[PDB]
Amino acid sequence: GKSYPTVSADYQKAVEKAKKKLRGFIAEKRCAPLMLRLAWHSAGTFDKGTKTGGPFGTIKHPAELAHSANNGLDIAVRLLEPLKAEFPILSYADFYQLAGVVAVEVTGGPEVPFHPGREDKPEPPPEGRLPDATKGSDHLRDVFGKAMGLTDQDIVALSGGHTIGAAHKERSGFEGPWTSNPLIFDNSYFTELLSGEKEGLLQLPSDKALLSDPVFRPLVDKYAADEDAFFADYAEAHQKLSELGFADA
Ligand code: HEM
Ligand SMILES: [K+]
Repeated sequence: GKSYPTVSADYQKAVEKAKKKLRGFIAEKRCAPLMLRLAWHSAGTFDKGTKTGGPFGTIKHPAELAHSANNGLDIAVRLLEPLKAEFPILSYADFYQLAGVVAVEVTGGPEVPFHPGREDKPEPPPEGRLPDATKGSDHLRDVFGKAMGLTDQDIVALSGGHTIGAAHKERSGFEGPWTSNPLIFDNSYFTELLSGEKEGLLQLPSDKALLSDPVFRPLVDKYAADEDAFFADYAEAHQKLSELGFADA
């Protein structure tokens, strides 16, 4: 149910140019996972009943960066500031969601469709909307479904973003990568989740909760068996996530 706003031809030119520059910058800096987390934490605060939070540029504000769920994201913000300054016409909201999309692409992931026009909003959402890694399926549904309005399929597919990157004991407290190849976007997150724990690889309780839920589990299996199906449903879910509250909810 989206109606995307009209942006000027100069705005579109800058999107295109910024997308190319983000590719090169993110690849060189090795920060795709962090950029994906930044985009996801920007968007994931959306509350459908109040139309508050969501991907509207507010993650740049010191007050939002201070949320405990956002430890380490000040690094991402600082890393993007010089590049953003080359594209003064773009909203931060658009810029961060573009950086998220590019992060997925440059690590070998699906091409997530991108539409411009998010406006930067003045007020961050209240803290505490982002998911708790120590919790389980009910919690995931409260956050992704009751607040964000995404589906059970979306929950599982988006969890697969853990296919890139790592936790850090100085940020969340958890430590290490989910996969043996943490700068490669693939279905390995689901193959590891299924195989049991392997030395040196991380599983949050929230990841584990996918295995014992009756709706999540068949999706895990599908994605572990079929990376193409993972990529389709991942791209669908990331697009929806990046558009929460934008161009209609
Ligand atoms: C499902 C609930 C989720 C929970 C509870 C969760 C929790 C976490 C935690 C605790 C970390 C570690 C942060 C650190 O210590 O550095 C992390 C990292 C990450 N998360 Fe999530 N996450 C979830 C969903 C997602 C989603 C939906 C995405 C993207 C689609 C995502 C992408 C990432 C990425 C890319 C990293 C790694 C960042 C890096 O390498 O620096 N997560 N997540
Ligand atoms: K991987």
